[PDB]
Amino acid sequence: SLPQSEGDTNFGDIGVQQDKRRGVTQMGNTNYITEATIMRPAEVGYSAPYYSFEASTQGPFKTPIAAGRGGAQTDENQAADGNPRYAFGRQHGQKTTTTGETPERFTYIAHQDTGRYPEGDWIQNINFNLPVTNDNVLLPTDPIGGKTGINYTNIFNTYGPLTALNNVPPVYPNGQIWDKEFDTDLKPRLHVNAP
Amino acid sequence: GVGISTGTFNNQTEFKFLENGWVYITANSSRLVHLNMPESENYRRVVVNNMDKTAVNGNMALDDIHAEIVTPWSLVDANAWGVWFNPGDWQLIVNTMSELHLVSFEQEIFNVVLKTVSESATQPPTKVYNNDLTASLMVALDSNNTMPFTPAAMRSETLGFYPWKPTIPTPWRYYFQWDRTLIPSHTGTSGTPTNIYHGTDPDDVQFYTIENSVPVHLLRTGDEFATGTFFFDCKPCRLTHTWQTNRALGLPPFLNSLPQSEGDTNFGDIGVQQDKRRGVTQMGNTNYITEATIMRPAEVGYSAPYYSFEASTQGPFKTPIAAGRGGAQTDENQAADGNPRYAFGRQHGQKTTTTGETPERFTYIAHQDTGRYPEGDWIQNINFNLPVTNDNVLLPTDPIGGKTGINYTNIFNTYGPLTALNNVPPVYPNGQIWDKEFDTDLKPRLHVNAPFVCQNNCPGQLFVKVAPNLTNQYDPDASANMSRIVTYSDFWWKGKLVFKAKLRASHTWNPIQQMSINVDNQFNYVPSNIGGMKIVYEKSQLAPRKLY
Amino acid sequence: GVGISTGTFNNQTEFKFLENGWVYITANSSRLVHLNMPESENYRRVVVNNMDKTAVNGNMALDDIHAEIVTPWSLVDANAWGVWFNPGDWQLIVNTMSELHLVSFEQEIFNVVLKTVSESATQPPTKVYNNDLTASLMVALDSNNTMPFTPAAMRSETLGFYPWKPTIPTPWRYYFQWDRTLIPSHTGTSGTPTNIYHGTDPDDVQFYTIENSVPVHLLRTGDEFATGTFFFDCKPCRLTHTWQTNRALGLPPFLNSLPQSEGDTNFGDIGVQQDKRRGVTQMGNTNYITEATIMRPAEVGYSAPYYSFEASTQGPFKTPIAAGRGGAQTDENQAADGNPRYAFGRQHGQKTTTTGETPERFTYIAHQDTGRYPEGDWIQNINFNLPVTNDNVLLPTDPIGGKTGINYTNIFNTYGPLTALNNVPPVYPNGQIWDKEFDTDLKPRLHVNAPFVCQNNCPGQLFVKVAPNLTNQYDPDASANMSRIVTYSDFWWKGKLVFKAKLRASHTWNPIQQMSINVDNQFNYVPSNIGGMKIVYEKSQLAPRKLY
Amino acid sequence: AKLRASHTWNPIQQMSINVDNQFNYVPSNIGGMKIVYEKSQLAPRKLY
Amino acid sequence: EFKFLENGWVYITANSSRLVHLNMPESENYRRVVVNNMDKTAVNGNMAL
Amino acid sequence: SGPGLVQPSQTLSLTCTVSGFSLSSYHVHWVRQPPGKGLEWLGVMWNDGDTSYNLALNSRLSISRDTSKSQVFFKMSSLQTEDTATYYCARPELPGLTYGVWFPYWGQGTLVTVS
Amino acid sequence: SGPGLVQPSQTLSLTCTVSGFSLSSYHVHWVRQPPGKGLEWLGVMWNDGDTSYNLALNSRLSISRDTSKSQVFFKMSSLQTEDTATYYCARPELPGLTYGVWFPYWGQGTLVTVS
Amino acid sequence: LMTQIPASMSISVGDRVTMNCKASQNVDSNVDWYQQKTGQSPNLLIYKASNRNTGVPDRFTGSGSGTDFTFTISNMQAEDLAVYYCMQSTSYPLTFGSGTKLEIKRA
Repeated sequence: SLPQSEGDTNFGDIGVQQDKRRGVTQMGNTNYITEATIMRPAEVGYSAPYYSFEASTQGPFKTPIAAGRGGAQTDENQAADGNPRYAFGRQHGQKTTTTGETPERFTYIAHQDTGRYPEGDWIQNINFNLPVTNDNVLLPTDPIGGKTGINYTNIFNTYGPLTALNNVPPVYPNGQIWDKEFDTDLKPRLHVNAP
Repeated sequence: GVGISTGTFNNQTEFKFLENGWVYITANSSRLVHLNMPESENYRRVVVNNMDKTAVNGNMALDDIHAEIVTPWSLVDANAWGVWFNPGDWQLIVNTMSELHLVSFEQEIFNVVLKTVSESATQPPTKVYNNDLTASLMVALDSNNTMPFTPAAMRSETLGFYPWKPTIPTPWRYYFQWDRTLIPSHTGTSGTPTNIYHGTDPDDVQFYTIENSVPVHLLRTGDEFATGTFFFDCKPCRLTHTWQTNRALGLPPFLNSLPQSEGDTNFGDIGVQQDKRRGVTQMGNTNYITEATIMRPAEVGYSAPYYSFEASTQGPFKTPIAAGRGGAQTDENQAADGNPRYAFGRQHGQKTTTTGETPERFTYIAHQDTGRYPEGDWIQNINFNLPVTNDNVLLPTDPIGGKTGINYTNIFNTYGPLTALNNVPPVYPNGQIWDKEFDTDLKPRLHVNAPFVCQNNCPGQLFVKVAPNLTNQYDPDASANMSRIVTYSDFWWKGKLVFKAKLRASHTWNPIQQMSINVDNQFNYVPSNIGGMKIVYEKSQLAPRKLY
Repeated sequence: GVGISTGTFNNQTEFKFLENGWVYITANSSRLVHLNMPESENYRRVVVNNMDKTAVNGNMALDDIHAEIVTPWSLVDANAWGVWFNPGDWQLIVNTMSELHLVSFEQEIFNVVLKTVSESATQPPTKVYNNDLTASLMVALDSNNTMPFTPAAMRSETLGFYPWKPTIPTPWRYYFQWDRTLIPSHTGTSGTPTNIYHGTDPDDVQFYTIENSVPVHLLRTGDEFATGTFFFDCKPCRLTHTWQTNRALGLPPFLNSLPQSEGDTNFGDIGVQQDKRRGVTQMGNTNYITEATIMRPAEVGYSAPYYSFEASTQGPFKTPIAAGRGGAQTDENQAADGNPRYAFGRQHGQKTTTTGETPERFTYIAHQDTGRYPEGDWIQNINFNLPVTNDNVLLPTDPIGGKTGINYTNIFNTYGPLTALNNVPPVYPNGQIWDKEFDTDLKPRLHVNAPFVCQNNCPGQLFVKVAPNLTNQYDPDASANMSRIVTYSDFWWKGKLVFKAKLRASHTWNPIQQMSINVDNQFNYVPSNIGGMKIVYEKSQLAPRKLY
Repeated sequence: AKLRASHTWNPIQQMSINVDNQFNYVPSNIGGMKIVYEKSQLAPRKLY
Repeated sequence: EFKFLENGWVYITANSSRLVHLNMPESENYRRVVVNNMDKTAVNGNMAL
Repeated sequence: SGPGLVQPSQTLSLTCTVSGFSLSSYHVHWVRQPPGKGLEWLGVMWNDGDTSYNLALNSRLSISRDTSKSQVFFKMSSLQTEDTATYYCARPELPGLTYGVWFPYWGQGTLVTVS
Repeated sequence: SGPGLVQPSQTLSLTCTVSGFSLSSYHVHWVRQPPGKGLEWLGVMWNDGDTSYNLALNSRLSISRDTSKSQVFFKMSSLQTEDTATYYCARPELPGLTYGVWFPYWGQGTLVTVS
Repeated sequence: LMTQIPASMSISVGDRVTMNCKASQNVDSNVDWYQQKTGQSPNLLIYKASNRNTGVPDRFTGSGSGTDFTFTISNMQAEDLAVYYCMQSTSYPLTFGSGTKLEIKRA
């Protein structure tokens, strides 16, 4: 059914019920085929654990992220899901008359939209009893071991079969041109530095 | 001109043979098409919304909101396996053949007809039909692919099977760009979840409109239209599933004592103790080398977080899975660890006499055995004090943050170094043939949809619409209502596809499962006295093979 | 014959490239045309009059009286920029290109159809439609141009934009020769203004009638008609406006002291007094050489008398202006110093769902900065006694003959020795493409209409009319009413146009304004859920350049 | 590099001067300079 | 300078240059140094400052 | 808007500066009588909108200068008055669909526009 | 701005909507004490400006959304307060040079920002 | 749609009252109430029932769901008076109700 009047609060209708729809799906029991649940050729981007420092010869260091924050408008600070943020000074900005000194900082977002937005992610059992009861599923509001800042989202990863993303966009004019390639044999698929 | 017809009508399966195992499977098909005149006219952008359901607490996603651009045009398209193949023909392919290669595809349209309806009023009314020569039909087909892309079956509105029954294409549509964010909720949630829409980023807009891109041959009817053949580029697909799991990778340990009597409860002995065994291992302290703990060349499959919806521009959506549920017999529902489950109707099953309507559903399992079975997985400390005490390890029965449904298994992943799996097995006849390949540079290693992928570019589609008519009235570039003569037009359609395959060969002592009739389905293949039909699903990957 | 259709349907934009900056922009388009049968028959001369309005005192011209010859024929014509281009395509032309050249033009008409209406009486009535083969269509096209000329948009009744929506041509007409004289008037005028008509000078009469001149291919329908390509002859047009005004022509004076602190109210100093400066000048007595007074290589633009109607055969008419209002920010209304302002409707804006009707209007400014701003202009005696006393000079506040609205500025002109200006910038998509060039020998240096002008001869138009029919009755050469069969006929139309352009190149340190989407117009480009469309105007001359 | 080509009905965002940054590009009377950052990946395209 | 070719391939050829001033290095021999700041990792908290 | 008759031009402008959340797009011009009514809540132009009676169209750029327009003429013979135009300006709708809804605050009391 | 010490970030925003004449560029954020002072009257950025004590920089787009920024940090140990930010906003200067000068009206009385 | 009745209420300061509403299409709880707070006006108090905030809690209280709503006033002073409004929020379009008219009893 196609809507009618011009000007909008005007909302078309899927026209069938949720039960009788016809199509491919992947899910535990489908009398439901949604705009959300449905088979997609593959994913986009990857949900990565953020602010997790693995230990090594140097011990603490940050585990980088290859995606942009596109789709997440509520998380900024500086580069929340990561948005590499350059800090330079006296030589390419912070206008060339500056008394004393002080760094210069701007958060460079991505212009690419791939949503990694962690809020609004959770998991269900395989039964799909809807509406779902609080005891059968998860929320970002639920602790781990009794903590708060952690949700579950700080420990998660996917990446594996279906993922893909676009090479990091060049930045300017604080960015980098070319980069030498690693010596080992497995050759990481990209760099979060150079184009 | 009208006094001829140039076409022919073919549904056939012919096996042409070559030297040394290479056999061309050449299948053809055809259908009859009826096409209503699109009632709308201008291109149309619509936003759909249903919120009381995301409004009420809970309901992670029972729906979302999308925005689309509905053209008047309509899409006749291939890319099902029920359009050309027969469950009669399907047999000789899967029993004798261990591999496939794709080659070439082409289409043409011939012997179009256009009709007309004049609706009387004072009459009963009766519908008059007078064949109209000078009316016209539009055909728009691109081999550049520039105009945006879909295949179709994410639903299976695709052409009907059988070649005696007509079928209709479907109106053509594509996604637009909006933004949405949705916060969680559940039954016990209090306050408001804050569900909001979010306009449109003006930075990025695609109105793609084919009349701005691709030519259009126009046809009154004696005439025909034929697209030349555009080849494929692909890698093969194996028809042979791999049964060996991480147990069968290796050389099994040597029995030091062989059992005796026939009939079984008869169990051999590893013959040494657990302490003195000799072999390679990876583990914290081994006085123990088991059938379980031991070094394996690499893993099989990957444990993936299941039912976890990551948020993005569209917010909630499901994160797919590339494996099968093989090895897990206790979890079904529909596709527990995931087993893509088709729901279609009225056109390829739910036998063709069905009063009213209602969908049709069957869970398609995998026939491949790679165990992802989540139950029976846990972790230990590095000390290995056995038997282990409850405080030093984990179970699937242990909550997270005090929950229940979650075990730990809903947050886990591996995939990384050693993993591998087999390309998704084709399904039939609701599945898909080929799929276009992503535009970005990292090229995901497969798809949980199609068996085959064009690494360069796939052939395009075929778009068609009735040509408009006016009687007398008009306003120039007006979105007011211009009158119209209700018409419709039918055109035959033909199709051709070329395959290449290799005969398998025995080297075993055993026979192998095949498809065949029995009494389980006695008649799922033979029509019903009213004309009933089904074409029940059939699982083909039938052939076990060695792995490592 | 009928069993074929020879045409194709194209709206595309393809960029073919060459070596060293020369790029052919090749655009094509097409439309669907519906054409009522002209209800009149004979050629017809009419004189229109409205006088109570020129009768009442005042009303310089709220209208005049004209006399025209209305043919039954009708004109399908090109020569808009909305017939072929898209505000999607329009972008890549204006951002990358500093110049244009015109090349070639051609048309053809294919796959005509003719229909018929038989109106019942005792029935509801219902309109029957039976496609008629043997009826006919007339096509009359001249490359000689002998028959008289118009372009069309002095109104923009021209073909509708978009290529999914039909469009109609317009009945064709031209001016005749009469004489009229009209005396002034105003509110306070007493007596009678003496407004009179004045017959026709028999010395000069043109009845031009194409059937007396140009051939006519006739068409029943399988057949096509194609005009060969007639080239252009032109000079290029710059897409780059010139910002420098009479201030920037020269080398600026040398500062003797440079300011210090950052942030500004910081003003350098010319460093010398006004008396001792050294340089060339033109002035009556200079102990003064200013930034203002100094010799400049020549002027820019011309101060023209504005709103002055000179009288002629038609008496009152407006005297056009070749410049823009750039530099004048306080005078708008609509086009104060003149800024040609298009008024169209229902066909290229005023979004296509509009109840009833009402025109659409936007003032199109110039993006070129040449200041003609009349305020702030006055004159001095040759003595230069400063500060000057009110009795020795003029102001815009001083009357003429005791009036007010007039300043002195309504009577002035310069233009003569040193003036120059830039060719009128093209506008879009309500503007015009090419324009025929005047017949007399002095060839005005430009037009305030079209960017481009054929210096020899421009290609002609395409005239079309339904072919008449009679049932049974008639009188030979009778202006009585002969009966007729109400019919109409549709024909597709295609068009092709060839361009040549050069890529610009940076040499500056700065970026440059481009067109682009934002949120100002967020959606002026995307349809409305009823099918709404606008195509808002867009100002293209975007590129600043050096001048002298 | 390769020139892109339109095939859409819409224009596309470009970089350009405005009044947001009116002068982030023009020096300051003491000789000031900045070269503010600029985000370039500007062009939307189809994906799948 | 933008030099052009046939069929969409365009060479963007950019050049630049700078003026360089270079102090004489005050040290001489190659030098190995270890840097340490610990009161900050010493105090509780401060994962990595 | 007016004054006064029958359909003259413009004279609706407020408020500068900081006119609200720029969400693409927003209100509120107050709207209306106040006992009514009214006004089914502006979109953004080509095509997003719009208000409930024809020739009520609204347009403006949410970037700076943050402003409004027209507004508008429209049909004034009903002697109705909203002469300001002050903001905060809650959620419009279009965006909205909480469901809806709600409207915190307003500003700048009575401005009355003549018939 | 603040609150409160020693140099935290942001919290100066008003006024939306219709924040004044967009001349490139304008004021007035009120400015200042009121007994002083102050503030030598913003330009437009690369390089046009500016204010009388370093790190007082101001920036904003006069298109819609019509807004302001930062402002700013800056050096607050002098316990000074201007907490609004309301407009009309006469002639800035830079434009100006009538000579100068004059300042009609203002809006939105006392907002006070802590030390 | 929405209407607002009773009317003609003259009360002592601080006393309670019931104000109610009735509507056709099922509105979930979208029900809202606008209360001067004379100046700058109307200056809504409680969001869709129930949020006591704006500008400080427990001045009035709303409650109820569905096609009806009951509006309630706990603390009555000279800081609130005269007449008030209700809305429904559903689809296109918005609509307003009309009027209550409660002024402090003076006699």
